[PDB]
Amino acid sequence: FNGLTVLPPLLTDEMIAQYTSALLAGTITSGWTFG
Amino acid sequence: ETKCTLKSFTVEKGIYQTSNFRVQPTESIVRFPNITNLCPFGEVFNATRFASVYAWNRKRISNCVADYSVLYNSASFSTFKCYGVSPTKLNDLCFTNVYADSFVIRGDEVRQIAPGQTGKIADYNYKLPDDFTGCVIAWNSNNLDSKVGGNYNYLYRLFRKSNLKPFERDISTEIYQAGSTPCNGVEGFNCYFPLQSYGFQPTNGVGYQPYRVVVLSFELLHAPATVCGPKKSTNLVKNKCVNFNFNGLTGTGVLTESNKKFLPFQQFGRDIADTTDAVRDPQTLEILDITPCSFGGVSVITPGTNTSNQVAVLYQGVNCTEVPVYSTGSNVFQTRAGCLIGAEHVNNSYECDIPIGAGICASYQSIIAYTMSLGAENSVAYSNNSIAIPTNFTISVTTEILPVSMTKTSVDCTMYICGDSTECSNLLLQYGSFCTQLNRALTGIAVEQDKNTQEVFAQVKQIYK
Amino acid sequence: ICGDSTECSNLLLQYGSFCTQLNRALTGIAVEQDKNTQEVFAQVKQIYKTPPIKDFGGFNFSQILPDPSKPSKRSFIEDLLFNKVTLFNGLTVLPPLLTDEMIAQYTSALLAGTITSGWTFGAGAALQIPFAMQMAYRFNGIGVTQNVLYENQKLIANQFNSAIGKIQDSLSSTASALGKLQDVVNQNAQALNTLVKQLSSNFGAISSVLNDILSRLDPPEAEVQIDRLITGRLQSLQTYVTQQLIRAAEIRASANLAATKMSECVLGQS
Amino acid sequence: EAEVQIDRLITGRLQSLQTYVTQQLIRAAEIRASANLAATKMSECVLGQS
Amino acid sequence: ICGDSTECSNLLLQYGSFCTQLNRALTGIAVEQDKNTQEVFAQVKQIYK
Amino acid sequence: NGLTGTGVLTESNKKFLPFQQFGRDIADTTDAVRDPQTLEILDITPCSFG
Amino acid sequence: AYTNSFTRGVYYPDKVFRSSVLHSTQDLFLPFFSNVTWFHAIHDNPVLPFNDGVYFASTEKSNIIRGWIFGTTLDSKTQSLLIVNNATNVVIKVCEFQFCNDPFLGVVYSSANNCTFEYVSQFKNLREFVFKNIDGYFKIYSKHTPINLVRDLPQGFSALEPLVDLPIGINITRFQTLLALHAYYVGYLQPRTFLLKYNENGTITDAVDCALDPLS
Ligand SMILES: *[C@@H]1O[C@H](CO)[C@@H](O[C@@H]2O[C@H](CO)[C@@H](O)[C@H](O)[C@H]2NC(C)=O)[C@H](O)[C@H]1NC(C)=O
Ligand SMILES: *[C@@H]1O[C@H](CO)[C@@H](O[C@@H]2O[C@H](CO)[C@@H](O)[C@H](O)[C@H]2NC(C)=O)[C@H](O)[C@H]1NC(C)=O
Ligand SMILES: *[C@@H]1O[C@H](CO)[C@@H](O[C@@H]2O[C@H](CO)[C@@H](O)[C@H](O)[C@H]2NC(C)=O)[C@H](O)[C@H]1NC(C)=O
Ligand SMILES: *[C@@H]1O[C@H](CO)[C@@H](O[C@@H]2O[C@H](CO)[C@@H](O)[C@H](O)[C@H]2NC(C)=O)[C@H](O)[C@H]1NC(C)=O
Ligand SMILES: *[C@@H]1O[C@H](CO)[C@@H](O[C@@H]2O[C@H](CO)[C@@H](O)[C@H](O)[C@H]2NC(C)=O)[C@H](O)[C@H]1NC(C)=O
Ligand SMILES: *[C@@H]1O[C@H](CO)[C@@H](O[C@@H]2O[C@H](CO)[C@@H](O)[C@H](O)[C@H]2NC(C)=O)[C@H](O)[C@H]1NC(C)=O
Ligand SMILES: *[C@@H]1O[C@H](CO)[C@@H](O[C@@H]2O[C@H](CO)[C@@H](O)[C@H](O)[C@H]2NC(C)=O)[C@H](O)[C@H]1NC(C)=O
Ligand SMILES: *[C@@H]1O[C@H](CO)[C@@H](O[C@@H]2O[C@H](CO)[C@@H](O)[C@H](O)[C@H]2NC(C)=O)[C@H](O)[C@H]1NC(C)=O
Ligand SMILES: *[C@@H]1O[C@H](CO)[C@@H](O)[C@H](O)[C@H]1NC(C)=O
Ligand SMILES: *[C@@H]1O[C@H](CO)[C@@H](O)[C@H](O)[C@H]1NC(C)=O
Ligand SMILES: *[C@@H]1O[C@H](CO)[C@@H](O)[C@H](O)[C@H]1NC(C)=O
Ligand SMILES: *[C@@H]1O[C@H](CO)[C@@H](O)[C@H](O)[C@H]1NC(C)=O
Ligand SMILES: *[C@@H]1O[C@H](CO)[C@@H](O)[C@H](O)[C@H]1NC(C)=O
Repeated sequence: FNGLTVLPPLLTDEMIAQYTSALLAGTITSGWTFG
Repeated sequence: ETKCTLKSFTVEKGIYQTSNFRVQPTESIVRFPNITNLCPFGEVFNATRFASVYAWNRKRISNCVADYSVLYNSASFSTFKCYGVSPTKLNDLCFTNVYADSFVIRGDEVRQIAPGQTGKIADYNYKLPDDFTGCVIAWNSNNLDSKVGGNYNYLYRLFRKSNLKPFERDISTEIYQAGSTPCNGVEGFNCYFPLQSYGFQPTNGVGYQPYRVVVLSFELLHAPATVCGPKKSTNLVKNKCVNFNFNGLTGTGVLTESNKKFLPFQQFGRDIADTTDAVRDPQTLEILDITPCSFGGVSVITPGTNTSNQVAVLYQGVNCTEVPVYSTGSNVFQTRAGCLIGAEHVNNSYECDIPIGAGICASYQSIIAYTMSLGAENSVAYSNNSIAIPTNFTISVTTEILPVSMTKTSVDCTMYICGDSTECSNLLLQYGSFCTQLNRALTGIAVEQDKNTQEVFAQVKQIYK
Repeated sequence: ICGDSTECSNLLLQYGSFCTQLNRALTGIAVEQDKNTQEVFAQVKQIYKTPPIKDFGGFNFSQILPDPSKPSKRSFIEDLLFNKVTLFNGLTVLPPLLTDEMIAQYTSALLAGTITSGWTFGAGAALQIPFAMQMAYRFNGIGVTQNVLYENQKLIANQFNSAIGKIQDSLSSTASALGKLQDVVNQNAQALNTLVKQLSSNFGAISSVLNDILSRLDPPEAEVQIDRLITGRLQSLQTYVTQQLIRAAEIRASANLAATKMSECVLGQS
Repeated sequence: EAEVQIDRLITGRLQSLQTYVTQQLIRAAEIRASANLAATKMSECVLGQS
Repeated sequence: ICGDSTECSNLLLQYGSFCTQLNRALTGIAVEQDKNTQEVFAQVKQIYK
Repeated sequence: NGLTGTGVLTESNKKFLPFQQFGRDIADTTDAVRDPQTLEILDITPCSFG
Repeated sequence: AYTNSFTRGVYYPDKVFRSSVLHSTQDLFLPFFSNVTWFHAIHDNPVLPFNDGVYFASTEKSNIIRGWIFGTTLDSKTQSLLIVNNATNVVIKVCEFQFCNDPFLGVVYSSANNCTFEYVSQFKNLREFVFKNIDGYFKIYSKHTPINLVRDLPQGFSALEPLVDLPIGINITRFQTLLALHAYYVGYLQPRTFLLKYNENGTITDAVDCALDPLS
């Protein structure tokens, strides 16, 4: 580079996908009682 | 031009701003006071009689408007050369004051009038100072001085060892008898009159014919200016983009008649922020107006490079009658937001996709510009004993996109402005703590982005399958 | 910063391409405000019209419905609001995309829809319903049984008419109730005025007019004078742009809040 | 004279950096507001009924 | 920026009126903060015990 | 040949026409250059930092 | 004797027309509610210092106050300004003059050594004058229209408009009024800051001090 840089994100994309899958499975099976 | 301002070879559908246009000026007008205080230079050069070389007359001139061009072209002068000052530009020079010295000499004594020179009259009658003198003007005077002039009326001073200070006169008529030891060891003898008479005859040659010589001396930057050369003027024009120079106040714009009233002692009016709005010409003493010449940015509306290769160009906020293929192009349509050329105007109205303004916008069916439509139209049959109850139902699915974070970036502080140099780093120390202040904010922003993402996504404590 | 001067532009073209971002920020905020007004007011897919005959169970909406004899086809309260508040050196003010007539038509359509149909027009097709049976639903929503309404209709109608008359009179007479809009207009006008006024400052040079110092000296120090004037004017312009950006962000937040309030309260019940 | 030259370069680059930092701060604030709105929407409309 | 010197004031009055909008912004944010806390806490008309 | 710099040199893979002398990508960053003696093209890149 | 000057002493500062604009200026003005040295030279004209411009007034509607002699030594050594009246024209002579004990004038002359410049121009009545010297320029502002707001005292609001300007460029530190052989106020002025309100026709209709009162 020439003085500038880009840091990587803390949360990888697979972790985000797992969060979305967990939320969706929870809202399919339990409804809204798990909140 | 759109591709230039976009720096790409493909342009999508929409409206872009390329550049701006202005109306160029055509001619210039300059005005100055109607009157011109003439300076009576006639009595100086055309005086009946002049004094002697040892008793020259000094006359004072001030608060004058004197023109040297009217005298520069005159051929009635034997010689007119000026030292350190261009005569041709003397019409555009302001000096504090002017001194005039007129007299008459012999033919060969013309060269004696110059600074840093040696001679009988150069050092004994009139000495030029060791600096710039205005200049000397000399002309022949054999008609009135070598034919009818007095035989002894002109006198010089043969008094040596008395080098006079510049601009000094010694009119004291004292017989030069030393009366002491350094004159033949006698007192009273060797007595010579300090003055002696010129010897002239009618047409006796060129070095003996008396010539009129006048020295004019200028002063600059000693006091507020009192004498200046005359300034020319011209006529005036109306309803044109012109640059004006009204007696010092310069500017550009268009001139129009005005109905405002000025008290008899103001010069130019204004409204706010030092913006001149009315000037009165000195010759006519009529009130006028100033309006800035029309200008503004241009815009290009295109349906996209892929679909077509035709655009329409719009001028913003210009009542375009002075519009100079698209110099005139297709039909001109003047709207509330300027004027558009390149698209025909239709009479119907549909939905809008490429907004223009003032309720109108254009679309590609050629390109057609019309008025925005608010939607469909229907009237419900309201009554006081009627209701509508649905009998069937549908289920729909929609979408909604929301950003939550942006790319985290960091910028090195000294590296960007130094490039690995010791001198730059050493001289960056004198600017205080700018470096740390700039560096802290980016880290704070990155931490904020991390916290933002973690908070927005992490809402469950377990993982379900 | 130049005023159509050659050497001024020659000296200016060596300070980088700042004008690109200077113009792009203003264009972005203009598009942002256009989107703001579009999202606030465009909330109906059709344009309903009030029935020619009006019998709303005794209520009287004459002072709120549009008057078909006005030059702009606006109701009384809108005219009072319009009449209440009241407010060029290379800078221009662009006209808005949506004119007054379109806004008036949008408000008229929204009012007609919320009067004739109720909340059903905000979730599909409009459905006719008598006004009394809508007031019954709206009372039943807040816990009060519908039996109260049908036996106390005249009292409610009289109270509503008296309240609307009182609020109309208060708007007509009492002033200084519209501080926010006047404050915004005054702030914008004052910022523009001081930006214009910043030209006359000397900035440490010989004079505040370019051509005079250009026509009284030689370029060796004229360059320094022009550089000083240019950098001062650039700093002033940067400060003005920053203030404009801050104000635009605040206005965006306020517009978003207003849009949420209008979408929730008007189209249904809170 | 190198001091004068580097002073000119340094001040110009400092103004550019200041402008960039301010623009990034404004954009970050706007993005934070939008993400807060998104978080509220997801917390309300998913784990329950609106 | 100077601390009681005249030559400053002479030089600084030539730079324009930056301090005007500086003080205006500071006073504006102060008044806005006061109104903010007043609106947050003052939500009742009477006092109960 | 008067062009000063700091970085690591490598044999280049790009092709110069017989009349250039060097090359760049963005904003005066000299990426390649041909030596004035052997007439061989080389590429220049700064070494690691972070 | 001392007299309270209510609100007099406001003049047009420049040659710029304005309309319906509140303009704040910083210039040499007479402070509001000041004290002026009332004189009673009636059966008595001492020399008063100049001190950066002077106010002047009068209340007698006839030709008794004639001239104002200026200078720094009032002798032939240094040039002295003379501005005198003739009931048909006003003449100004800056040429050097010698001392005079009790000058008399009305419709003294000692010498004219080194003459340099000359100028020729054109209830009771109030004659208000303001004399100023800035960057070598001599300025005289005058007003001749009286208003009887109150009697025996000069109360009311009136503007002063310029008449002439002289590019003399001389030092003035001393002046004296001239009389004849057989009640004028004098005041000094200070560099104040004023606010001025202009009518729609460009006439000053109201002035406000900026260093007098908290309301101001
Ligand atoms: C300006 O100079 C010209 C040159 O003679 C004159 O203009 C005349 O002014 C009188 C009024 O004084 C008009 O009636 C004439 O129509 C003008 N033109 C001519 C050709 O006579 C006059 O000397 C000056 N005008 C002023 C001072 O208003
Ligand atoms: C001195 O007198 C001569 C006499 O001829 C003046 O010459 C004038 O020149 C102009 C221009 O050609 C003529 O129109 C006049 O008719 C001439 N005579 C007069 C009396 O003006 C000359 O201009 C005079 N110069 C000075 C300085 O007095
Ligand atoms: C643009 O300027 C022209 C004048 O050049 C205006 O034309 C006017 O048109 C009306 C109606 O045809 C006439 O009564 C006027 O006399 C015209 N003006 C002049 C000066 O003669 C035109 O209206 C302007 N357009 C806009 C939108 O303002
Ligand atoms: C409500 O609408 C649905 C369609 O949206 C109707 O279902 C259709 O019925 C017809 C006639 O039997 C079938 O040919 C279609 O295939 C059905 N559509 C689907 C998607 O299954 C339904 O009958 C309607 N209900 C009423 C009471 O009219
Ligand atoms: C609704 O209220 C408006 C209030 O202005 C009524 O308009 C006036 O009503 C009074 C008495 O009802 C009349 O004397 C006036 O002549 C009316 N003025 C106008 C301009 O119409 C209106 O009548 C009311 N409508 C109903 C149905 O009661
Ligand atoms: C409830 O309050 C309303 C209004 O305050 C009362 O209605 C008023 O009754 C008095 C007495 O009959 C009348 O003079 C007023 O004109 C009425 N006002 C209106 C707007 O109609 C009502 O009587 C109250 N009811 C009870 C049970 O107290
Ligand atoms: C007023 O008097 C002062 C001296 O007390 C003048 O100042 C000097 O003026 C001469 C001009 O002949 C200069 O050469 C000196 O350099 C000046 N000295 C100083 C210290 O200023 C001043 O010029 C006089 N003012 C007027 C208008 O004549
Ligand atoms: C400014 O000048 C105008 C024009 O003379 C004045 O307007 C006149 O005002 C008087 C009474 O004030 C009326 O009798 C005239 O009919 C008006 N004439 C016109 C043409 O309007 C105005 O009063 C002046 N304003 C001042 C002096 O403040
Ligand atoms: C142009 O539009 C056509 C029609 O959709 C599409 O097939 C094509 O890929 C587009 N080309 C470009 C360069 O966008
Ligand atoms: C639209 O049609 C009407 C009806 O004749 C006509 O008066 C009007 O001028 C038309 N508009 C345009 C833009 O041609
Ligand atoms: C004027 O002088 C009198 C008496 O000396 C005094 O009472 C009064 O306060 C003075 N007024 C001013 C404004 O100085
Ligand atoms: C006064 O006027 C008379 C006649 O008008 C004249 O002779 C005399 O020279 C004038 N004196 C002065 C001092 O102006
Ligand atoms: C007259 O005054 C001028 C003023 O500059 C001076 O130069 C000149 O010497 C004086 N002449 C006499 C004779 O005193």
